[PDB]
Amino acid sequence: QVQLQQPGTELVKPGASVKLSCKASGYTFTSYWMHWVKQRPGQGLEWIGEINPRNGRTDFSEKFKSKATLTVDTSSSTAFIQLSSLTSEDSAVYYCARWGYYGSSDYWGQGTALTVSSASTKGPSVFPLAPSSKGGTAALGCLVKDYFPEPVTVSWNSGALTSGVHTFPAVLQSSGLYSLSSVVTVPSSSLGTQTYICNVNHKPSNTKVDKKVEPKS
Amino acid sequence: IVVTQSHKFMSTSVGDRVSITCKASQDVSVAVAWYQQKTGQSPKLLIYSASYRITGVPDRFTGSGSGTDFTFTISSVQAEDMAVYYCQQHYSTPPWTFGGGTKLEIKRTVAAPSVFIFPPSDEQLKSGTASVVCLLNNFYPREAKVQWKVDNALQSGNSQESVTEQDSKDSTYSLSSTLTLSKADYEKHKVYACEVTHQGLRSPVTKSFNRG
Repeated sequence: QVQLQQPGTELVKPGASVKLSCKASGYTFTSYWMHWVKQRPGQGLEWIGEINPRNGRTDFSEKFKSKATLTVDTSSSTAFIQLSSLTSEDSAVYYCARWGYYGSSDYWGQGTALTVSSASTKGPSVFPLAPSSKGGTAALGCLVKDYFPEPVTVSWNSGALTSGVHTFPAVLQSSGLYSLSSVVTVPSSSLGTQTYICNVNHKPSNTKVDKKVEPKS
Repeated sequence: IVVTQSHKFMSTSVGDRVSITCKASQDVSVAVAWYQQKTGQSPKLLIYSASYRITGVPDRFTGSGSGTDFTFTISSVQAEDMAVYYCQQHYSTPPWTFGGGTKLEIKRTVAAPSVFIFPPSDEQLKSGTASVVCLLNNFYPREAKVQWKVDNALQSGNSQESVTEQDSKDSTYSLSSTLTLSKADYEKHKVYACEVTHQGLRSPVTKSFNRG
């Protein structure tokens, strides 16, 4: 019954400030400290700070005593973190968590994925990765390039092809736009018969692309 | 108070036992907690005060230790147990530091990658940029190296790669690497190759194409 509710994502420009929320329910909000925790892609958890909603008492890790401000709204059982003068380094998932009666973080929110970037919202271009010509099993795919922000979704043959597909994590290019690849392995005896199409959907820019992938001539 | 997990990665097998260690820089009596975080999800508290399980946590998860050295144990491992595990001290005063985490992987037999190279499409080449892609499919263990050669000149700083998580059905990894060049640069060279090094190949394997 204890739940901590956080928004999914937040996108802001460098130099801006942002206020992240965590709405608590199923317990007496003022009876437990609230904690915040940062996690950058593929890295470990990093404790940020804590607030006592009864007290207003707060504490921060060394690295964050200058960057964040903790507040609560007891009438709405919500805790907030405000992060100032943001840079790309601050892009991360930020979790709120309840500190238990004896300590330990016994309940967690789903986290807010914060992206700090100056890049414009933009849908991707989709290019075929054509199966080699000169075949027991062959590979093919599509390269999904130059979109912002995450995510895109990729399927094959409008959902009919799921076995053998690998869709790689997106990488951030120096331009500040993302790129990913999706590939699939198929019996090459079916290359001159079977049609392969990737279906790319990018909801943030309302862009949808269907790219046939064929052997070249 | 510094809390350290000395092993970032551990390989195990289904049905086996595995132990993860956490060492505190001071005596924290038994105030140590352990969290499981599966790919894409929020951390989940499994054990607090070194040995006490949260209601509903499966029986195969246990913890022990006192003072300064602490152990998390899975009595027998199930497939759904692959995740990163974290310790945290919760004794007396902040900062409530986390350990660096320990990621669990399934061990299996060595498997060489299948390698494929893909030239840029004509569609992209019209836009003024060329992406060459090299795919390493279904290999184990994770560690693998891709070297781009352009007329046998080794390339540096103009490629990016990404890796899948371990496949749940066959326990392999896959990796793609992307060489990006300006169209002008791509057209002034002829032979494009990626050379792959991996424990399952007794020699590095090359795939290549001529721009024509």
